[PDB]
Amino acid sequence: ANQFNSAIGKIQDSLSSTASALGKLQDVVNHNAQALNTLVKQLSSKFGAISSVLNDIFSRLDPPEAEVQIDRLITGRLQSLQTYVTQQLIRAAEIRASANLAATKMSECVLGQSKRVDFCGKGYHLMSFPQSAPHGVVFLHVTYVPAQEKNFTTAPAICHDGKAHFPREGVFVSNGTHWFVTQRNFYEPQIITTDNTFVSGNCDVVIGIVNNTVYDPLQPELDS
Amino acid sequence: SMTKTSVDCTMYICGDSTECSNLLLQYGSFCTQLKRALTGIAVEQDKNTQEVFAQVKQIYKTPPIKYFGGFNFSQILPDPSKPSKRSFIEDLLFNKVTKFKGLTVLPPLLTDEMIAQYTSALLAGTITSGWTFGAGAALQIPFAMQMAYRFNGIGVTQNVLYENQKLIANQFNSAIGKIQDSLSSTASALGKLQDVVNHNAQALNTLVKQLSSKFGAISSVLNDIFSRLDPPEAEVQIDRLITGRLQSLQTYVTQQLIRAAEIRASANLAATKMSECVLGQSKRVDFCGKGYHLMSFPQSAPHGVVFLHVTYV
Amino acid sequence: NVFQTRAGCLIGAEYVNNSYECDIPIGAGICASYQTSQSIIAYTMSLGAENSVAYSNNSIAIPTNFTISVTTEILPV
Repeated sequence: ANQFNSAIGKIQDSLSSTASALGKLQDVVNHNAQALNTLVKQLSSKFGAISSVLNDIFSRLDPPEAEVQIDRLITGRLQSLQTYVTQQLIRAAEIRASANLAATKMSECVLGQSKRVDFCGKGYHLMSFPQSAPHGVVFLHVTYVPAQEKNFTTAPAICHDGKAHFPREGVFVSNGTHWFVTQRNFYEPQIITTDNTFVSGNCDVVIGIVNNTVYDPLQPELDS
Repeated sequence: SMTKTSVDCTMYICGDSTECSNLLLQYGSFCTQLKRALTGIAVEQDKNTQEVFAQVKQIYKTPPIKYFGGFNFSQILPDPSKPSKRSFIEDLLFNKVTKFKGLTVLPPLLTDEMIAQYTSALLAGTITSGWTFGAGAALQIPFAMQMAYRFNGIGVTQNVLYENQKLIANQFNSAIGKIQDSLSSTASALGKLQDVVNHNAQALNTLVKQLSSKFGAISSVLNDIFSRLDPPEAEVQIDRLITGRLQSLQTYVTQQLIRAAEIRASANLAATKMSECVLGQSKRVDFCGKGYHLMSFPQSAPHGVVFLHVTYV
Repeated sequence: NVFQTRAGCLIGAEYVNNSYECDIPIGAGICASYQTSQSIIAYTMSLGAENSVAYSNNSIAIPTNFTISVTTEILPV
């Protein structure tokens, strides 16, 4: 509760200062801002005609002479629309490909636990918090990242009575004296028991096997 | 990634005459935004190399004493004796993939020597550091303890690995030698990467052959119109040649935006399989390869990436 | 005051041997940045810091600590 409550406040201090984290949504607006200012600047272009004003063509010329110059100005304004609407079909295909990516992360990451790596956020996934955004969505990914590291002494199997003891769930570690059973994500040293080990095979076919005594809890319970 | 190109408006449309450059002020912003559309392709081609090839910002190196599980890993590791850092498979991958009119070729940002140092860093994190290299700081897991916990995701215990470990080295080293012999014999497996060269070559050979076509005009030379015909009759025949070359330029920019969208979904499929199959273990069928998944080996490739999937059959 | 790249000739920059995270790309591995009496320098890109992990048969590393971090991804809709 000390680590999680400070981690949400670092998101609030970053979004109040740095504005470039939301700039992927600002490129949605600025590509549309150049698209609506595209067709305004095409009206001032002469398109090969003398003047771009349609009242300065038909009222200044013969009606045989106007229909050549008017049909150049319409076809130049048709080609400005054929560059516009084709650009609106291509740029919305990148939005709808990202909308299916956003609807996958609303389904998989938010509604349940997902085992995926670099999808629901970096590291081991816990949960996701959706937040609303203009023309988009803002995800908050709560992840599990281990920090400190310590080197231990391992072995794949433990030889006791002549049968190899394989670990069921866990790893075999040692501090240099006694062999302990811990887990991959965390350090919790335990006493070696028959319920935590699995018995298969002999000791000859295992490369790197070590000798220790597997503690049986039933052996103190015989006389008690 | 694809080949980044740029089109000059002055040299391609005009035949280097003073009459053609004065008539583009009436046409204006036609070829201005088409150069901006090819610029925005070339920004996104550099973003495809950042998402796929480099998953992490940390570089791992191979230890100089090599014994890994009784296996031969030297075909995917780069050669320190050569000045270029390349593995034995990537020597075969680079060699099978095969005048200035105002069209230029933009060079790529990330060089192919720096792609292989993203490749040799993430192969070092897979072998030495386990699956924890992309999910956090790199731990030290021995290689006999890596594949025992990679069998536990698909339902196989540790009885299969430790007894049969000498029989895995006959199976794994013979299967990876058939991959090296097949890529050296035939170039048809790399033919998806050869079409990225070929569809960019047919687009550039389309655009340079539209200059010889007449486009409705009498002559295709702008110097032959101005030195012969009258200047009221020259402005009809020159402006047919300007408009017909811009329709070939409108064809060229639109087809490259469709191929940029097809190479975006393939790179997002590639950056998914770097994040899932290479950096972790998946339980999926026909995603990380056919059958059960164990591990995945990325390799460097021109205009792409070659995945080596280790499957359990 | 002048430097030859594989992309072409670059005039107005100073070639340095330091390699770190840059800002303005040029191409073919050469990248430009403006840092400090101030000028624009061009150099070869960094891949990150050097880390060489240890390897032996008998050594395992188990983490003793964990840190919960919050990351933010923005997808347009």
